[PDB]
Amino acid sequence: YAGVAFYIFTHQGSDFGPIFMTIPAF
Repeated sequence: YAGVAFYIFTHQGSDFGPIFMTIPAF
């Protein structure tokens, strides 16, 4: 949330979009 909010995740389910499931954790 906050910084790690809607902007990231490539706006999808926090996995398959933001390259891979590391970036969406940040």
